[PDB]
Amino acid sequence: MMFHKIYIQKHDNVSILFADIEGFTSLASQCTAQELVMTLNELFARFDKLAAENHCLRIKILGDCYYCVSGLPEARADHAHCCVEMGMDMIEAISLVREMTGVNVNMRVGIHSGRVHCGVLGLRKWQFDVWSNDVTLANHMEAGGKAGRIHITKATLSYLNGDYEVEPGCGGERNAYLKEHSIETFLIL
Amino acid sequence: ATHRLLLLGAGESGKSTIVKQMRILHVGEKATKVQDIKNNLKEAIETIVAAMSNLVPPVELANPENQFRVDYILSVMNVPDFDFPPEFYEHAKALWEDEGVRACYERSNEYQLIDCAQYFLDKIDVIKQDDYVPSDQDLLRCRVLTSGIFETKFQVDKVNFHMFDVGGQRDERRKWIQCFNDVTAIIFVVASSSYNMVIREDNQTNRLQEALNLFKSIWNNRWLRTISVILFLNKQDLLAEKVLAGKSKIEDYFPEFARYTTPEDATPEPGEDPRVTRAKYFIRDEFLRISTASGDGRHYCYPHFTCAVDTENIRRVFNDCRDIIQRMHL
Amino acid sequence: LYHQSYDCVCVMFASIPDFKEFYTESDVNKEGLECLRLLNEIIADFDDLLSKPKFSGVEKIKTIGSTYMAATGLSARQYMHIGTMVEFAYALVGKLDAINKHSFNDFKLRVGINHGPVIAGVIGAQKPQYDIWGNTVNVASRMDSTGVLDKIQVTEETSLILQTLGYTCTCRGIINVKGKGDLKTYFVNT
Ligand SMILES: Nc1nc2c(ncn2[C@@H]2O[C@H](COP(=O)(O)OP(=O)(O)OP(O)(O)=S)[C@@H](O)[C@H]2O)c(=O)[nH]1
Ligand SMILES: Nc1ncnc2c1ncn2[C@@H]1O[C@H](CO[P@@](=O)(S)OP(=O)(O)OP(=O)(O)O)[C@@H](O)[C@H]1O
Ligand SMILES: C=C[C@@]1(C)CC(=O)[C@]2(O)[C@@]3(C)[C@@H](O)CCC(C)(C)[C@@H]3[C@H](O)[C@H](OC(C)=O)[C@@]2(C)O1
Ligand SMILES: [Cl-]
Ligand SMILES: [Mg+2]
Ligand SMILES: [Mg+2]
Ligand SMILES: [Mn+2]
Repeated sequence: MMFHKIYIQKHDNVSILFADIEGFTSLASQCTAQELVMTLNELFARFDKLAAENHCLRIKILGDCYYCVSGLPEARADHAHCCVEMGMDMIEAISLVREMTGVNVNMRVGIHSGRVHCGVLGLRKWQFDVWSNDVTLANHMEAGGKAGRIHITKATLSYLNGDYEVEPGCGGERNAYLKEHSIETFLIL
Repeated sequence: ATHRLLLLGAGESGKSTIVKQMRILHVGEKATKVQDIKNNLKEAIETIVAAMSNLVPPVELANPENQFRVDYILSVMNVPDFDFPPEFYEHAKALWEDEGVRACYERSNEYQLIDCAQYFLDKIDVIKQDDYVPSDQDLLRCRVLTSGIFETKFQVDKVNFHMFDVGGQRDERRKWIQCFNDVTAIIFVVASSSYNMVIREDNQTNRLQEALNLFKSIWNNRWLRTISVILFLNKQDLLAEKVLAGKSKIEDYFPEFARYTTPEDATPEPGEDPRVTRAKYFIRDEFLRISTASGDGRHYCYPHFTCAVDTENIRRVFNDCRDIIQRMHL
Repeated sequence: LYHQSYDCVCVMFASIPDFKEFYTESDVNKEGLECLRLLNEIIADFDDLLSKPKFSGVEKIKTIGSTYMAATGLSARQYMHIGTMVEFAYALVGKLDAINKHSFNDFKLRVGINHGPVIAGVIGAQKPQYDIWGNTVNVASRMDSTGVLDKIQVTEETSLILQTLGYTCTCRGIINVKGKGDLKTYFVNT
């Protein structure tokens, strides 16, 4: 074969959640590199624990950006609710850390649902990941999200069956990608 | 059993015409195409007329009366929604019969002109009628640009084929990669009669030289080391017309021709002129010389003399291609 | 597991801006899979570069999207490791050029190199993934996100080190970086 064997597979009907810290670059300028990592370890350890409970598969950490998905690797119709419940636990956990530590950690949460490709790339140092426009969007929902609140798209709301009460997110006016692609956002109560 | 076929080659080499031929032979929308045929007719006339003054030496009209029609044509050149009034067809037809305009057509290799020019200009009366119904040869001659990848499915004797058409122009080539994986065979199309012309993209690089470079770049590609290529030396009709005319000499573009003589294993069509045979085969050997140099045993090259706008020829040639795919268990 | 601190590590963020544009989702390219196949090739040729003896000290940390991130100095007068990170950048460009000649593309690399003290180790609870943290990494990334195509953007302090080793630099001017503020950056001369 002329093309390296590719280790990727497609999966429809899944949910993606993104979480990022506010002014992280700014925060790293104050406390020592040693101390900062502890606050991050304290935070991301709890995060990973809650993930397994809520049936969410953690992907990877891009510095201060944490992301996991629901509906993988085995399909599930409860997927949307899982990610919503995930953020519920996350947002609360962030408060505890900020309270028991003193550091000003605040995070935005973004969710969207659709299809994704997943697997690994390259030869050296494999790390399970996901790729698709639906993932790119989920990432943009985090950018256009609100501190200490759960920002979701209309596609995610359709898989919620009307359990959680929502409100207009106006995500279009906060992020250019959301606007330019005609997206309707919502916020959790 | 399904065969995934990919069509490659430079821009305007006749790839889309091949896929069209598959539709006619193996696989309503005509009214939607009439608008396109009329554009080609307009595009052809405004191009010839606009180049008359920019050549060296410039070409002069045979009738001063026509200078007014020339002005008309240029006046409506860059108009968006052109409704094609009945005057337009009259003016078009008048210029087309002017010797000055016609002599400029002879030197059309000096600028950029579409291939369906002479065909459409010769039947303006037919197209002007509002009850005009495009013949099949009209649909084949119609030129339109390709931007993206188009999939065409069909069957021949209960056998499946998936044809992929792509744009040949430089900027449209970056999309080819999305077909390289799991392809049964490649069909490289070349404009055999474009030895005296230059590519649209820069107005300098020789058309055939671009064909040779692109082919060499395809043959020695890293993701197609075991992919056989069926070579379509297309536009054989125009090649002969040029060779016999005797105005534009091949050895004036490719000096190596002066040393080339017809092989002993050559198969000339009945009645075919020695000069035509020699030229058509010269071009074949230029492409083989490249394919012969490497890839030994891994993949093969199969030359074919083609004329895309000829359903008769295509039926015959594609039947020769179905054979290659089966003999080699592709 | 266990974490560890360092003094002189050289981080590098080599991105390919034009890829996001090239990525499409259609019925022919199999929902964007074909595109991801080419990316796989690119990452592959970048990964097999780590075998070259001259790059014995290079440590690929991971790939973010289509951004290749790696570092030198983790295995430790002595500044040559910084210069090596630059040498690795030129090599990636040689590899990306080859991909262009075969895919009929025009992909270009944007680099961001910086150096300083960082932390190394694993975090969380799920998987044993080695990663590095620190301000040095944050700034290195900015040196890429605000860079220019075909250029290697480096911070001021790095610029001096590279100059002592025999390299030449050019001031890019003062740019206001997110969270950092006014930083004076430089470009490497080839
Ligand atoms: N006389 C003649 N004209 C031909 C022949 N093959 C193609 N043509 C004409 O050449 C023109 C260009 O063909 P076309 O199929 O559009 O090119 P293409 O290779 O698809 O072009 P592109 O989309 O890559 S830009 C058309 O007008 C077509 O009818 C041939 O054998 N003889
Ligand atoms: N090991 C690592 N791997 C990847 N990226 C890392 C990293 N360590 C740090 N980073 C980078 O650290 C940076 C943090 O992200 P923002 O730039 S999102 O910082 P902000 O101030 O919080 O902005 P806000 O989101 O608007 O509030 C990114 O460049 C990460 O790649
Ligand atoms: C490779 C293609 C494509 C489109 C696939 C994709 O969804 C991404 O990988 C995400 C969004 C996605 O994988 C989630 C992580 C991260 C890091 C946020 C990616 C980057 O933004 C990629 O782009 C960059 C800029 O590297 C992007 C957008 O690239
Ligand atoms: Cl051609
Ligand atoms: Mg971040
Ligand atoms: Mg075409
Ligand atoms: Mn952040």
